[PDB]
Order: sequence, then C-alpha cells, then structure tokens
Amino acid sequence: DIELTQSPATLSVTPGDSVSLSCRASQSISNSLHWYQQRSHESPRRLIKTASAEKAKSISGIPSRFSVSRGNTSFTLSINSVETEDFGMYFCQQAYAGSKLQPHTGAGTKLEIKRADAAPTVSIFPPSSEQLTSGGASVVCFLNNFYPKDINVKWKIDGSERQNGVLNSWTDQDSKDSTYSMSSTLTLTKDEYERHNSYTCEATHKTSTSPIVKSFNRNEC
Amino acid sequence: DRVRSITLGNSTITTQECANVVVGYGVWPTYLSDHEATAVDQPTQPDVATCRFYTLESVKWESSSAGWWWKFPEALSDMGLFGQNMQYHYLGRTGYTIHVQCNASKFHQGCLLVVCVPEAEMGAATTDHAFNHTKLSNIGQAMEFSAKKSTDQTGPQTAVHNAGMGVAVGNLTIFPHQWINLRTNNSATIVMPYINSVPMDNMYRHYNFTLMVIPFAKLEHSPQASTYVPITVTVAPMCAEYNGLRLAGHQ
Amino acid sequence: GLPTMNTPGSTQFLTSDDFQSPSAMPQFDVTPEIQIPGQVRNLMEIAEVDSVVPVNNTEGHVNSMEAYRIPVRPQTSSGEQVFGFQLQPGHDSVLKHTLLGEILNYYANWSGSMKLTFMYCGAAMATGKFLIAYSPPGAGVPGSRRDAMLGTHVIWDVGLQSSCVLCVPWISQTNYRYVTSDAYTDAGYITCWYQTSIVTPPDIPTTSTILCFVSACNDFSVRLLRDTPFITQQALFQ
Amino acid sequence: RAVGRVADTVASGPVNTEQIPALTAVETGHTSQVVPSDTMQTRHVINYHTRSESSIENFMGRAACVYIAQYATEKVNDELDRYTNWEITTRQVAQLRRKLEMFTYMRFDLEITFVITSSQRTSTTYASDSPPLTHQVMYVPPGGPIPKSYEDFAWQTSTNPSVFWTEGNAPPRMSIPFMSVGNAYCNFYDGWSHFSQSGVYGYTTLNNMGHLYFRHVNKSTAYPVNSVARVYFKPKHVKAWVPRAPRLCPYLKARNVNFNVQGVTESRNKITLDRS
Amino acid sequence: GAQVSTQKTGAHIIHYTNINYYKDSASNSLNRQDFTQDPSKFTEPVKDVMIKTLPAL
Amino acid sequence: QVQLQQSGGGLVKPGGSLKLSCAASGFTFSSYWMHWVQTPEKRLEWVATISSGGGDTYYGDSVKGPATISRDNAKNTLYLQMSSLKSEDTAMYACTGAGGSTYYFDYWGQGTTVTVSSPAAASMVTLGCLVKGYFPEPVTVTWNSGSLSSGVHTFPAVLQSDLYTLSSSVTVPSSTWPSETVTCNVAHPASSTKVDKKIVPR
Ligand SMILES: CCCCCCCCCCCCC/C=C/[C@H](O)[C@H](N)CO
Repeated sequence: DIELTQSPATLSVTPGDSVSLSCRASQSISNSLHWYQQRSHESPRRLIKTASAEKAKSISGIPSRFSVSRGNTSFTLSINSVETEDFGMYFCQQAYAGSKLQPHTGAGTKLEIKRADAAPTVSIFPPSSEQLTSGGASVVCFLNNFYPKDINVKWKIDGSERQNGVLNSWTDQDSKDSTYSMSSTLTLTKDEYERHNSYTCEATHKTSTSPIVKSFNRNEC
Repeated sequence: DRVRSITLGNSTITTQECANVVVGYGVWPTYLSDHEATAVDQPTQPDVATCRFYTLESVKWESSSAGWWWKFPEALSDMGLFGQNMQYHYLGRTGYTIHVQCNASKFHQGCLLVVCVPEAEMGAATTDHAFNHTKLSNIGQAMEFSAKKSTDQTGPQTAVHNAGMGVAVGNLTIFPHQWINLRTNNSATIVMPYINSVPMDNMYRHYNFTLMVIPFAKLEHSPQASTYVPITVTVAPMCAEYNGLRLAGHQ
Repeated sequence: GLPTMNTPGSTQFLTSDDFQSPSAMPQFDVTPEIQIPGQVRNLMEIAEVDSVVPVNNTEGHVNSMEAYRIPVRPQTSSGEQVFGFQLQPGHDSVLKHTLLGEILNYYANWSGSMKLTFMYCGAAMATGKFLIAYSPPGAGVPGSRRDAMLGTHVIWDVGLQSSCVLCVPWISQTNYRYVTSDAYTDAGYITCWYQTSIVTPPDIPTTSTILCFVSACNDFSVRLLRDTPFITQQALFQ
Repeated sequence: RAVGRVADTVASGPVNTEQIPALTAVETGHTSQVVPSDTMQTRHVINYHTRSESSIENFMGRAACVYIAQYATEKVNDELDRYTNWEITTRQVAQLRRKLEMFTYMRFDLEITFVITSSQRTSTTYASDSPPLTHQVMYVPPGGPIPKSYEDFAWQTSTNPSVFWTEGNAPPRMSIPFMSVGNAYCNFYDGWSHFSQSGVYGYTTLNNMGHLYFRHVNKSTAYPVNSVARVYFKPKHVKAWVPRAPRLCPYLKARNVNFNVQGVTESRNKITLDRS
Repeated sequence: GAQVSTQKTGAHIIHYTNINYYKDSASNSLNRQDFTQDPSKFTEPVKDVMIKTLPAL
Repeated sequence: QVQLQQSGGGLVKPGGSLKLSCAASGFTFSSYWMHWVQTPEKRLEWVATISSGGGDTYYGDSVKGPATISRDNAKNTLYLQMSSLKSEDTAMYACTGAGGSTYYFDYWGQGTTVTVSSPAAASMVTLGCLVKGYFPEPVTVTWNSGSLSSGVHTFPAVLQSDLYTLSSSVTVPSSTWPSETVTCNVAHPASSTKVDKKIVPR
C-alpha cells in the first residue's frame, strides 16, 4: 500500500532483440500509469504514458518502438527494438486520473548491451614513497575486462584476509571495447604493511572455478 | 408543412425548409407571476429592445470537425441592449428561441444534433486543477470539441463521445433536441423557456444552458462540389425582464 | 399501562421500510415550490424518449464518434447483412449503456415492446430499401435474408420521409424477462439486410450512414429494484 | 380504469391504405408512438402490469450509506481522533450519487438513520469491564459554533438538535425537512462562485448544508475502543425536475464532476451474426 | 384522524389504517402510491402536433 | 524543453535557506520538483507551488511563469541531502532539468592528495593514481596532459567520514612506458589546487 513490485524481468537483452517489462499495482488500479527510465547522468528520458486503455503517448525520441497496454491489475511495456545507448534503470510511476504529475514511483530493474561472459583479471603493482611517511598503506589493484557483475573479489594478503577499511567500486561501460572494471584502496597501519612480503590479489567468476594469482616484488627497485 | 416564419421585435427569420419547432419541455416562455417572485422592486421589461434575433459568429463544418458549444447567457453578453442591460442589473430571467441553420445541397450528406442541455457542468481537462473561465465560453466565440482526449491544463474535457459532462453522447436526446439531416432538413429551431431552481438568477455567475451542435454522421461530398458549408446560429431572447438596478458590472 | 408484546422483527433496520420518525427541526418553514418545467413522476417517462445506439462497436470504435455510424454501401449482390445483435436490452454490448439500458440495469425484470427507429443519413439523391427482421429464439439467429424473411420484419423504403420504425413485439411465455438474461428467458435476434441495393447518381461518395434508435412503447414495465452493476468504487471519494 | 397501469394492445388485421404508421421523421425530435398493432397483426391482450416500481418515490425512497465516520475513545493521530466531523453531502458514495444525478433539480425531505458499531483496538491485553457506551451526534447548522476539540463549550446543544444512543438498542433515526435556500436542490450548477467568474466552480458553492459531529459521551474506557458510524439517507416526498442522462464514466472527486475519458460501451468481434 | 386506504394487491380485508403521530409534514411516512404520469413533455415536445397515420414531412 | 538548466549545485550549511533556480522557454506554470536519496524519486510539489500530502514542511514558492524560483529548502535537517529534479509538463515532451545534488558536508576545502602507483610487467601497461582522502567529490581528471582521456575508468568514490577516493585507470603499451613522461593532472573545482607527480622508473 501502495505496493508496486515493478519491474520484472530484464537480464539480459541483445541489441536489436526484444524484452517485455511489466509492473503491478494494488491500490486503485484505474489510474494514469506510465513509465520512466533513468541513467546515471540525469538524463530524465521519459518514454511512455497511457490513460486509461487507449491514448498511448510515446515521446518524440522513441515514437515507434514501445507499446503499453492494460489490463487488468498489471501493465506491461514491450520493446522492439533495444539499441545502445539505452537505459539503465526503468521505473514504473503512476498518478491520479488526470494527471501528469508522476507520483507513486516504485522500484525497478536494469538492462544493458550483450557481451560474452568474461572473467575478471586482477593485477597488483609496487607502490610509491607517498604513503610511507603518512603511516598508512594504500595498496593498488585495478581489475579489468569482466561482464556481468556475478563475480566475487577478495583481499588475501599472504594468507591474511582484510575486511577493515577496504574499498569497492564498479564502473559503467567504457566506450573503446565495452569493458568493465573495479578498483581497490586499502588503509593499513605502519606495523602491518611490512609484516608481509608480496600482497596477493584474487577474483572469481561464475565460469572459472579458480581465481587468478599475480605476484609483485615489493623490495624490487 | 415545411415553411416557417418567425418574427420577434423587428428582425424576422424565413425558412423554406424546416422540420418543426420543438418547444422546451412543453411550455412557452412567459414573464414571472406575482406568486412566484422573491424580489420587491418593479422590474423593467424591454420587449422590442431585447426580444429580437441576434446572429452569432459563423463556424466552419469540415470533414474532421468534432463539434461546438455555446454557453448562455454568456454568448449574448456583448450583443445589443441585451448585453447592456445585463451589466446594469443583478437578476435576469429570459427564455430563448435557438435557430441553427445549415444549407449544403441535394448532393451533400451529413447530420448534426442541435441540443440544449441545462446546467452543463463540464469536467476539467486535467483533474485536481480548477480551470480558466475563458476556456468554457467566451463572449461570442464558439468553443469547439475534439476527437481525442484533451490533455490541457486550464480547459474543459473535449472528448466528443463524452460531451464534456462524463455522460455518453448518445443519451443527450432527453434534453430538447433536433437533428439537421441534410437529406431532408435544413434548419433546426428550438424554443427553450427559463429553466432554473430559483425564480430569477444572476447572468454572469451562472450559465443557464449550453447549446451543443455535434456532427454524428460526418460530412462527405465529391471534391468537385463546394467544400465550405457553414453553420450560423441566430438566437433570440424571449420574455426578458430584469431586476435590481445597479452601476456597471461585472465583478 | 397497555400490555404489549414485541413480535419478531423488533429493533431492526430494514432498508426499505416506511415508518414515521421524529423530526429534528420542528415547525420548519419550507421554501415554496414553483412551476419548474420538465417534471418526472415515473422512470418510464425517461425510458420512452429515444437514444442512439453504438451498433458499430467493434474494436476500436467504442472510444470514438464512429460507434453509431453503421456503414451502408452500394452492394454487388443483394441479400447481404448490414448488422446484427441480440435483443438483450440490459446485457448485450449494444443496448446496455444506452438510455433504455442504463435504466433497466437498475431493475431486474422488464416487459413490453420496444421501438428500433432507423434514420438514414446519406445524400438526398441516394435511394434503396432494407429489410429489418426480428426472429424469436426458436431455431437460432437466421443466416440469410430468405431465412430471416419468415420472422417479423418490415421493408423500409428510403424516400422523402427519412426514417422508419421497426416495432419489436412482446412474444414470451413469461410475463417478465430478466435483464442479465439466462437461457430460460431468451428474447430473440435483430438483423438488418439489404433489400435491393443502394443506387446513386454520379459524384456521390460510397459510404452512407444509418443511425439506429431505441425506445419503449406505452406498455413497458420494470420490477424488482436493485443497484446497477455499472459503477464501482474502492474507497470514499474525497 | 386505474392510474399507473400500462396500456393495452388492441386487436388489428391486414390493412392496405395510404397511411404510414411506420415511416416518420426523427429530425423533429419526436419519438414515434407506434403501437405494435400498427405494424403486425396483434391480438387483444389485457395487460395487468403496473408501473409502481418505476415511480420516483419507489426509486429514490430506499436507505443508502453515505459516509463512514471513524472516531475512537483515545486519540492516536488526527484521523482516529476523539471526535470526527463530516461536511454533510450526498456525493461521497457512488451508488446514491448516480441516482441523484439522473435529475437536475430535486426536492426531498431527508431521513437519516445511523448504524453505530464498535471494536476494541489491537493491543497486548483485552480484559476489561466497561458500561455500554453512549454516542452523541450533533447537527451543526451552517454558520454555527463548531467544537474545536473534546470537552468543549459547544457540545451542550443549547439550540442544536442531537441524539444520544446507547450501544445495543435500535438505531437512531430522524427526519429532516427540505432546507435549501432556493426552491429546489441543485444537483448541477454550471457556474462560478464570485461575480468575476473566478474562485470555485461547480455545485460546491451550493452545498451549504452544515456538519455532523460524532463523539463519545463517556470520559474514557480501560482500553481504547474504535467506533464506526455509518450514515444512511432516505429521500422521501421527492419531486424531481429536468431529467439528465445517466453518467457513464466513474467518479473521481467529491467536489466536482471530473472523469476519465471512457468508451461508450464494451466492444465485440464484428457487426454481424454468423450462425444459422 | 385515521385514514383508510387500499393496499397494493395483485391482479385477477385489503385496507390499511395509518395515523400521523408527529406535528410536522416532513415527519410523515412515504406516499408510495402516486403512479400518475405524463410523458408528453419528453416524447412529443412539438408545437405542431404529429399524428401517426399522417405523414411527417 | 528546454529544461532547464537548473543550477546547481547546492551547498552546506543545513541551518537554513537553500534555493534552487531553473529556466525555461515557455512554459506557463506546470512545473514540479522531485528528489531521491538512494531510492526511486519522491514527489513534491504539485502542478503549482501548492503543497502535497505527506511531504515535509518545506513548500517552496515558485514564480510564474518561466523562472520558477525557487525550491526554498528552508530549515534543513540533513535528511534532505539529495538530488532535485524539475519537470515542465507541456507535451511534447515533458523532460526535466535534471538539476544537481546538494550534500556538500561542512566545511574544510581539503586540497588534493595523491598516491601514484607504478606498474611493475606484461604485454599491457595499466596505470592509475590514487587521489585519496579529498573532501569535494567534483574533480577533473586529465591524463597525459590532455591526450589519454579516452580509456579513463572513472570510479565511484566511497565516503568514510569526510574522505573520498577517485582512481583513473589508464592503459598504455610499452612504446612510451617506461621511456617517456607520464603524469596525471587534476583540475580542482572547489579549491583550485594543482598536483603534479611523476611515476618512478625501475
Ligand atoms: C444530528 C441530529 C439530526 C440532524 C441530522 C442532520 C440534518 C441535515 C440533513 C441534511 C439536509 C439535506 C441538505 C442537502 C443535501 C445535499 O447536499 C444536496 N442534495 C445538495 O445540495
């Protein structure tokens, strides 16, 4: 109340192929329901509006690729056809019976470009003398070339795992070869850095049953 | 027969082709009796000055036209001594003689519905917003309907299959109506009396009825025929009397 | 005092009772009534004036003005079918949101005869006739014009007068028929056929229009008042 | 004969004349009065049916719920307060509103019956002995002293009419005369409020009807109890004028007459019929 | 002060006696037995009368 | 259209008096406002400057027509650190600003501090500098003095009590590394501080 279990289901689509979003409502279902896509630039990108059975109002940017219909108690959105660049995150929003106000915005799902599944490749490098005098230790490891986000990452420092002060990030799609990557930033003390000799980076994939081991020499100069 | 000859004041109307004159709910318009009045002032009664035929502006009937509506007594607010005595008063009590006319040919086709709906409270175009008073009716302009849903902001709902009042447009025949079928008919004439729940009412804060002209069967013709067929509405007040003299309005 | 006895049916709230009740504002002076035109004393006075029906209600034409326009064209072989529907004036998709339908949905039974008035809307120079049959439900809906000429029918000739009235009779074994009709109180089927053709002089468009009306005769009745299954709500309007 | 009984069907036979009972002209706005004898050969049938159920008194004269008031014995927020008002109008429920909107100007003496139930609120314990509660329903005329909260000076009803109902008895009931300012209740008022054609539009301006304040008479209970008051209206002595066409699209707001745009009817497959 | 009127019976001992108790006209019961009607204001609201056997135009 | 451009961004302190201004091309009023913290957006206010049901006590006056000043976020309570949007509602095509966020976390400037990583390796050479512990999330990362701004992976920073961490991975072949000169440059919006650091060769 007002429960919207939007928006199953999208994972994942091919450029040029179809998917059918849906959204459900449980309050006063004969409202002025519509959709609202989103991408992390903001970038509003409104896409559709329907009230109440007829009068579908597609936008001028995409006027001949979407289709909404209802019902009853749920309403869908078919896409023919998707093309990169595209959103992103799709929200199912409502109103009262006038009404181009867009309240009642529920949760939503995502959809992107199609790639082959690829394992994350991590690599670790010797640091500089900029973290030595400050008492900390920022060990650097930049992952590369994975898809999708059904992976795992860990920080096994010579047999000692560290969950204290670790940093995790996920980038969006880079536009040279459609890659994804993560980062690592560690915050150690002084007496805990030189207790080891060579820090070890691991990362797993749903396809590969073993992580990748990479070794760097700290005392090498 | 077909021939009618209406005369009021000093302006007459002659029609060679007519169906009949539907008169209201079965009553001729008349003055207020002495046992129905609530005011105490002596009312004024201009019989030749107001009770005459005023011709409104012309509209164009094309193929993809949806309809038109006038709201009375707002559509006569700037016409002659009817609209001058309206400003210098507080109460008004008139009946009307609406005479809509449209001649095309024996080769055209089409059908209108000339209805007069009392208290046509129109729904708004968008909900939860009060709308402008100039989008219901102007002083002389014929506000038009639409074929699709009106997604306006400060106007009424102009869906022609809902008639603005949320009712289905087919059931408008309870109100005094006549059809202008261009096969036989040429002009529709209605005599509608003063219909209100009070004996006399103000004429600016209350549109009494709403003359609606809606094409049901759309107009088709050959492209070689004449493509401009207008619809002119001449309305005449009847048995008008005014009360409560005052300075010039209207606010 | 006088010895009374409470019968069964005491301290109850029957919804449709007519009992006296103490007034809250005593000796109130009401406002005197006046001659206001258009008084109704019976709901059958509203259900006796005609109203057009959406015969062309195929999707999507219900949310547009083309629901009432019956397409009539110059045929190439006589005896075709112009339209057709079942005669359920409270449950069919045609005759239930009309004026006769929206009154009869407030009641449960009906009786009497109706009037289907058909009004031509073509050019003044176009001619032609039609056959408007009404078959009581003995052997189903008729197939062709020969199979429908056996039933009750009128042959309307389009001329100077623009409109004819097919008056359906009251043929039923029951004195009343239900609005949400079951198989025990079937009413019949209404068809309408091309009698000869629609012929025209040149420079006239092909498509014409026929508007159908519906009404009730002077012996219509209803019974067993209910609430209509047409408006729904979830909460109170605020 | 009697009044209200329907007309008969006089017998007829085969005719061949210049009369045209079938043909007519709807351009006059004149519905045809065609008796079934004027088309086919009918028999003499006596009709004993009556139009009693379709009169305006039997159509409007039934009780219908209007407003469902909620009020408890312990205030927890501003919707379950100790008291509860109601701006009295017949437009908040859907089924009574569509009956009253079928005519433009009506004139009826009202008749109001309350049914008042109660239920203990959910808590951790329920065992308590309490005497039967007394509900007070005070009519406030338009332009009177409203009670601002509980225990106010204006709950005494020195001129207002009120009821006092013990739970478990017959429901309260009282009749109200026709108390408009004009000569009829305007169920449709196409016009504005001020003379400048601005402000509030619709029939909201003419709904000056008063209020109806519900409260408990008892000071408190042991554990808080919610009460529900359902208000039923029954218009008697009804005189209706200028019949409207019955509204198709469902309602949205209790003040104005706004609507979604709806189709005329339900759809079907085609225009013909395809069985023998 | 008693008023005796007929009862709504069928079609082919039948009376009822009501007594008005309260001193208001609005406090009386319903009069459900006014079946009178006149549909000539909606079906035939014309100035020139149209007879069925006569032509219309 | 053309919405808006709302500016953006707001600022500390939550003592009160935050304003959000936008522009337009028509549009006589149908403007709204919407804000979200980490969820889908909320909804206040309506098709006016009039209030909404359920929203907090901040209800901003917005002038008519095409300026709509302002949001009027008076008396902030640090719950309202979010990103505001503003729809226009005159089809076609009902697009928003979509404004800018306002959290901004008093008070100090915190000029940039970096810890550059030196790779030491295979057929590819990946390189990135750890700008660590800075307050203002706006920055401008420039690699190879304005030539290598294509393969930069801009990463989301993580807040742990007024410290952020951006890192920009750039990838070069071994034709430049380790012979030529490589240095990441950060143009700093809030404090205008310049950093310059060289990767040490092995
Ligand atoms: C609480 C003691 C009993 C008094 C009951 C309350 C008296 C008020 C009864 C209402 C009278 C009807 C007023 C008109 C009702 C509707 O608003 C009209 N149909 C619209 O104008």
